[PDB]
Amino acid sequence: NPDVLLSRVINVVRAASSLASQDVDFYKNLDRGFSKDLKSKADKL
Amino acid sequence: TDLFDVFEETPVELMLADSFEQEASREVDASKGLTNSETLQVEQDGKVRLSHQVRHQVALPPNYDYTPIAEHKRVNEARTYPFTLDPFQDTAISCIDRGESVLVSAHTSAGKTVVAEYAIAQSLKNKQRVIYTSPIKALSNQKYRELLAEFGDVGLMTGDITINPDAGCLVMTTEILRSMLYRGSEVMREVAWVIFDEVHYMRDKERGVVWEETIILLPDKVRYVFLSATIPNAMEFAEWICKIHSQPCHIVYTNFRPTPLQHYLFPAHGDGIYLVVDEKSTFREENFQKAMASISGDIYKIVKMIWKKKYNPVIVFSFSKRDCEELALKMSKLDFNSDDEKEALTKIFNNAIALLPETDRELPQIKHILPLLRRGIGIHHSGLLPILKEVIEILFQEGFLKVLFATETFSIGLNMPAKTVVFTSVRKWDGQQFRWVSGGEYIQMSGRAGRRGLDDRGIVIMMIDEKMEPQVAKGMVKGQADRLDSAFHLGYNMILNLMRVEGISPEFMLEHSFFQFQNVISVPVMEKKLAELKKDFDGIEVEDEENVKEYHEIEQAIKGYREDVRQVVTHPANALSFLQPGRLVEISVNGKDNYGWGAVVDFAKRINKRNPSAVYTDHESYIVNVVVNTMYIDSPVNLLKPFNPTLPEGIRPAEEGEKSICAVIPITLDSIKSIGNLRLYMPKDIRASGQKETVGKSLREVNRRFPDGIPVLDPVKNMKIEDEDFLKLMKKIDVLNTKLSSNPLTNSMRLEELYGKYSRKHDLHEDMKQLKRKISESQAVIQLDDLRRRKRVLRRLGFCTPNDIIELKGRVACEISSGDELLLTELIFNGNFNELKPEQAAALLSCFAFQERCKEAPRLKPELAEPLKAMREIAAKIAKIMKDSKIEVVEKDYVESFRHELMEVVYEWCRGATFTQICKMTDVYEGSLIRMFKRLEELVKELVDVANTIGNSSLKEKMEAVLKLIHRDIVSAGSLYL
RNA sequence: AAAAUUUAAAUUUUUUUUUUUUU
Repeated sequence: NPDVLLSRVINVVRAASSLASQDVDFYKNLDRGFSKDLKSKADKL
Repeated sequence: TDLFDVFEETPVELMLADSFEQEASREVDASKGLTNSETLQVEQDGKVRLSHQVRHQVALPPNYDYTPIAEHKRVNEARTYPFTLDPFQDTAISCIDRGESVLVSAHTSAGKTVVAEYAIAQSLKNKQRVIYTSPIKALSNQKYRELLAEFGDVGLMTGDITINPDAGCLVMTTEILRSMLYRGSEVMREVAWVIFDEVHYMRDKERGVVWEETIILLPDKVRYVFLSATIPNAMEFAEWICKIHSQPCHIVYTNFRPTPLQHYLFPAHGDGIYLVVDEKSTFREENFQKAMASISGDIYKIVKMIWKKKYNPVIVFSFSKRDCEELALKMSKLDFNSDDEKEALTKIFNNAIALLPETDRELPQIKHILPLLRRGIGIHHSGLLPILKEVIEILFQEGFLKVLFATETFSIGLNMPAKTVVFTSVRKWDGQQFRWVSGGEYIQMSGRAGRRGLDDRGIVIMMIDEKMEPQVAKGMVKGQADRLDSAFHLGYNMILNLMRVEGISPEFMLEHSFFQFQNVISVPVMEKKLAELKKDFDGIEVEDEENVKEYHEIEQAIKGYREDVRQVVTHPANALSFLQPGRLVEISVNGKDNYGWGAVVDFAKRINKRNPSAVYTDHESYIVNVVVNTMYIDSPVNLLKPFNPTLPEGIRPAEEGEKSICAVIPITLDSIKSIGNLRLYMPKDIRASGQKETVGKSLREVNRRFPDGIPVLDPVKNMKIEDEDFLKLMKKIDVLNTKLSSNPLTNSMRLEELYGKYSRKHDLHEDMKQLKRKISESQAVIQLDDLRRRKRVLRRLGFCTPNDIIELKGRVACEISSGDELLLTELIFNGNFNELKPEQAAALLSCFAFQERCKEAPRLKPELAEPLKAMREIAAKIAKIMKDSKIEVVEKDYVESFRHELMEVVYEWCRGATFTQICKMTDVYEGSLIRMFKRLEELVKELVDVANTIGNSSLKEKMEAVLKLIHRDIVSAGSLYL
């Protein structure tokens, strides 16, 4: 069904738009494990 | 709230062996030519020695059992020969006799013929069949009647005429093999030897696809012969072949000269006649420079002199057909046959006209040319009739016609030798430019003069009309063998039948296409470099500590966080209202050339008066000038322009031990590294030779005042910049302020040096894969992107499934090669010929069978033009999707690929018009008409195929109805050699 | 401005008599 699952895509589209909006490199400095979790969340991707 | 606007919002933001060259040298009878001195140094016999080269090498499969062919004692002359054969020919026939394929690449006069003569009988005595190749019918017509006289039992295969289909020996043109390699002639199944002549036409950007692919389509059992003009890069071919059919292949190079050549320069209306290249192939500078001196119609002096010199025959070369006809008239007051010979001319000539109808025995163009032909004079170009084309060359070969006015066919048209070659136009049009002719062009355009057993020498005479550059006349005449590389492209009928034949693929063609041999050769060298780089990397690869990587990972976080701040330090609507003279400032232009600490001369803005609409940065329209004492002594102080930051080179700081001076540079806000908080005496005296040098010593006195460091204008405390954007930005460094100092061995255990220990590993970490990306980028078939677009096309056309299974639509043009197969399916699938008559649709078939543009035809009778308007409507939508295919084809230019002008003449030959009458309706020469007429039969016959495959019974009634109405009187032309 | 480019359709002999279907 289009209107359901794409609304869930739009939900994650905005969340994807919500992702690299913050400065992300600063805790990649403060640990690898931030970056590695960001790597692990990219492993979902 | 369109559903792509969520993309738009801003978020919520906080092999080589048997390699030898051999030498061969003989003596030649003396000759002076038309220079009155001898051409070379004489020997004691009155002879003149020449010498030439015999290279041999062979390409190797891996692990192959090799014995040297120089040792190969040939047990039997499978063809014996009357005279002494040559050493490379001796080297040649052993390769045939021992049974491996071989390229020999020589000139046509050398005797490459003789090697082809041998393998026939070795095929014949083993009852094998053999293919002799040619690009031209008349090349075969030479070789056929020759071999027909020689061995007799030889099959000829031509689009014009087949003779004796089940003979033992076969002579045929290139595409017929390709055609009978697609549908698998069993004719092939008794063939073990192939004679490829004219191999270098693989670099034909027009047709060279055929020679390349057909060799790829060979079974690997077969032995092969390869004959072509001398190329320097012959081995590449053998290096290509020996893998892809997996058997050895020899090479033989020579540069041999059969009859000896003498190059002369005639300035048009100049009177110097200068041997500038001897038979020993030496550039005479001085004769050329005398020819440079002797440069201050003209032919008519030259020829009777040559006729006084008795250097008949003589061949004139234009760069266009019409020029010869002019040059025919510029010479025609002479005569060079006896009336016995002119009776011998005319009587035999009428036998040439005997094979025409008596109505055709009075055709106008032949009436005109015949008195020139009576005058011992001939012209060569395509535009004549083929019956005209053959009779001349005969009489040329039988020497009645001392003169030939020729173009580039007769350059390729061999077995018709000359004594004297005339270069009337030095340059020549190459499709793009009337260019200075390149080397192997001229070398191919050289050797045609000089009969082997008869002519003493070769006479080379070039008329020039420019004082040419010296290396160009070298690069033309002291020439180079031109490089032979694949002109492989794609074509859709090929794309058809490789799906239609099951066993192989079009991709498979690309795996063995020579067009990527560029992508073959240099890469193992770079692999060797990679095999080097994968080793040198392994030396520094492990340091003492892992944390130095993490320190570099800290340093990676260090290096970027300083990077982002300086572009915010260099703020465009800042470093402003603080730029006053004497304010002590740190100077580092653009992040490229750091100039220490200086004092502001002034601040200004660059005004662009010459270009109103250009862009400077809001940094860079602002011009600051600053005295530094960090200027190098030998910088071009006089060459930098005031208030322009365009600094030339040599302007730099004083390097290690170099003398520092003071100078003033125009700088912008990008040059500002930082700005301090002190103001010394900045002189209102601008430039009086020692106020900028008092700045720098005062800078040195300020370098006495703060030798440690100037308190910089803090954006917090001094410039009072208070932005939550700006202040939170520094926090990235405010970890590095902490954490770098916090880390164990920040610089203990020589970690600074151990950084470079890591870094020299880390650079090797970078640059191999950087190279290895390039090599992995240097892998694949680059043509797939073309092909993958063409895979779209037929699916868009419905010629096959997306599972690539060919439809009946695509099954149509399987017997179509002779035209646009992409269009011709759709026209018949648009069925517009149901109400076309045989006179009507034939004019539409004139829209295919001919390419070269000419004068405008009128807008014809619209029952032609409206179908012509109809087919034009079809191909656009086709080319539309081709434009949609990312296939870079101009749809407009794709239409004028179709030429629509002879349709009237086509419409009237359908109505039984006279050949005489229709000659009036064009400038296009009469054979060229027949060259599309006999093309048009090949079309209509392949059109007869289609309704058989569809069942359009009306069409089949209509198809041969056309074929009746074209195939007739003058279209029935046959040749004389056959 | 020249230059030239394509095909191929199949031949000569072994068999057994007829009636007979419901006013």
